[PDB]
Amino acid sequence: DFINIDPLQTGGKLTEEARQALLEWPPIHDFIHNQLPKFLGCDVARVTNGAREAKFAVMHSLAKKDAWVVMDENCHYSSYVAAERAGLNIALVPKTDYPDYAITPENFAQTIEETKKRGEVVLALITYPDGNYGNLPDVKKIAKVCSEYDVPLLVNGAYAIGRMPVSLKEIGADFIVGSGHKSMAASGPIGVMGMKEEWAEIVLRRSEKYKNKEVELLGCTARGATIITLMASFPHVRERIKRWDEEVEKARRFAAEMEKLGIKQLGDNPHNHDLMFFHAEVLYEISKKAKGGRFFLYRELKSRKIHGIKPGLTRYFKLSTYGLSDEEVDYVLNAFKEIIEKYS
Amino acid sequence: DFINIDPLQTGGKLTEEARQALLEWPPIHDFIHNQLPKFLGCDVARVTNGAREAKFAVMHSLAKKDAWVVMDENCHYSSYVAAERAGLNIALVPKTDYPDYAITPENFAQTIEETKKRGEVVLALITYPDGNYGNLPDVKKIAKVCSEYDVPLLVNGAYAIGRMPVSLKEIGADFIVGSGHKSMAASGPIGVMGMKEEWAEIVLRRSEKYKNKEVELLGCTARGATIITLMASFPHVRERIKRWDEEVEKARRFAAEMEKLGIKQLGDNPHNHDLMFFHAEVLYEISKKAKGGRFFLYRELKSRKIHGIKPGLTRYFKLSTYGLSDEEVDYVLNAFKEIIEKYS
Ligand SMILES: *Cc1c(COP(=O)(O)O)cnc(C)c1O
Ligand SMILES: *Cc1c(COP(=O)(O)O)cnc(C)c1O
Repeated sequence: DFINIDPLQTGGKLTEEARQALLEWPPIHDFIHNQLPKFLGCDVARVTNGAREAKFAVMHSLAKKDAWVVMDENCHYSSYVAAERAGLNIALVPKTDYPDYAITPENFAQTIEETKKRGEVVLALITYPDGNYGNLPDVKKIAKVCSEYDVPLLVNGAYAIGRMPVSLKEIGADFIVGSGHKSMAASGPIGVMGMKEEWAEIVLRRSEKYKNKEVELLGCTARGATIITLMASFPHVRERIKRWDEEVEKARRFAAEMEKLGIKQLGDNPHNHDLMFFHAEVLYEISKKAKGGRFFLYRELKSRKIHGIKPGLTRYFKLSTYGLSDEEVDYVLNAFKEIIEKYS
Repeated sequence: DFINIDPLQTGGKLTEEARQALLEWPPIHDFIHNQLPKFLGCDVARVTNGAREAKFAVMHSLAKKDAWVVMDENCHYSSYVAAERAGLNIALVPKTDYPDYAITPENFAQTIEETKKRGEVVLALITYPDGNYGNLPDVKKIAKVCSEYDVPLLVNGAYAIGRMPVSLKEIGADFIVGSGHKSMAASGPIGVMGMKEEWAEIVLRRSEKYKNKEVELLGCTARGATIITLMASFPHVRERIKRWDEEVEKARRFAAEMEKLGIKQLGDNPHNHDLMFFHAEVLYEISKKAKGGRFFLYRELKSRKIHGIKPGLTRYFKLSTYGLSDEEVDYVLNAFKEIIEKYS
């Protein structure tokens, strides 16, 4: 019974219904042709083999010899690699400096403008929120920026869909991506892609031969424990997003608590996400004398029914407060206090 | 307790060890960096999000403005769609005519020659065996053809790896693909890709930024119930391939049995694969008077603990004899005999 705090898993905590559902192993059509689009607040929605898989879909789908794409400096690495695999020139829109590391809609506007000078920017993309500091840029404004520049906007909602309530039509962006195995409590490699219909005959184009298969996805009907789980949990996730406010509240408390404890949280302040990135000079000093040194932390927690931090990290690290019940939160806060006093 | 005969599943029958393995949910490095390459008899091997996923990998990875690719007329539809998604011109090498529908290394040679006249054939591909009739072309010879033409050969072993023993180095082709969820007793969307090392810095190229991630796969470490199952069953599959001879024997018997029964098996004769495609004019006639008509078959079998044939098909259909124990085979043969006499 390990209290998990790893970001990559608090949101992908597999549902009971989906757990059982995997044992015995459908409205698939109903799902992706009704439920799903409604949930992402958008016209067309499809299920892909993961977010990065969808992110590439549209990139490959709109790329152009010597074209460009603008993505925030906090872009997940798959957003960047999948740009490369599309052969796109990539321009990063710079982040604020410590402790903000924020993606301002203004820098975006410039980046987008500076780039265009260099060529055609076939696409724009913001990681909302970035998996780094848990920062939630101002898409509503950014999406405005992109629209008054005629450069499609893809939102990497990998860390928002399945957690916080979101709607493509709300935001005003053109595309939207989600990851079922980290935010939607699903399993295996699976993802969700949403778009304005206008971009269907573009991305969702069919083969010449097999008029029924969609080329950009390889005519995949992706049946497998993947969707199975995703669907099974979906009802849960539907209701889940309602408590977002308590989740941000909680993560906020745990945050300032750490504050008093001598370790700081950078980025959004107040923060707006269970995923927070901390600076703990103290734990770094200790690590210089501490038992295992660089690993004294992992050691200390792995011995307190706690795990979720890349073992070896003491100075900087990130963590989620998502599933964590107030008591589990407190327990974790206390856990820190202890390890602090322990070493001098 | 349904005796399954569907091709898409006899080989993907999930293993016990892998079944349990999914419950509780590693030498991953050991697997893909030792076991796997050894098993496919090749230098480099990687695990992808499915065969079609790998098939595209190399296609995208070697494509070229206005380039070409030659694939057998029996090519699975994903081999064709994934060619389209790479933007490749596609040239099909014609199959023999009823009842052979065979891919002769000679037509290949011509197709490859005829095409080159039209441009550069960056790649060649044979489905070994095709998922249509279960035909096993003469790759050893075809692979020779391609080599004396300097056109890389990708083998779509979707239906051979995990069933029959195979070795890239044996065949002499450049690439090799397999599907874990239909031949390797795995789950979800997963696949295996194998190649001569010379094609690594090509396909397995890393991003500029993330020097550790491989661009052609999106730096995916594809951890998930996918690999988990695949690995868990692998030991089993390793030994499985040894009985191939009894499998072809069995499927051969069941075949000629159907022969006496008035329904014929086209393609390889003797056939060389548990997957066989049959012609049953008789069942077609019956369907014209029979109870449910076009569905009288599905009806008749769904009522005899048997399923695995696209309901509606009576005139033509395909089936696997893979998992089926002699008695299950016999039972199925008898089942047919019965439904035959039943209707006049
Ligand atoms: C994990 C992650 C992804 C990739 O998710 P997949 O479904 O495995 O491709 C993309 N973006 C962010 C911000 C992530 O954290
Ligand atoms: C099913 C099949 C494929 C596709 O397998 P995936 O792993 O789902 O992409 C490819 N080739 C053949 C011959 C098949 O039968």
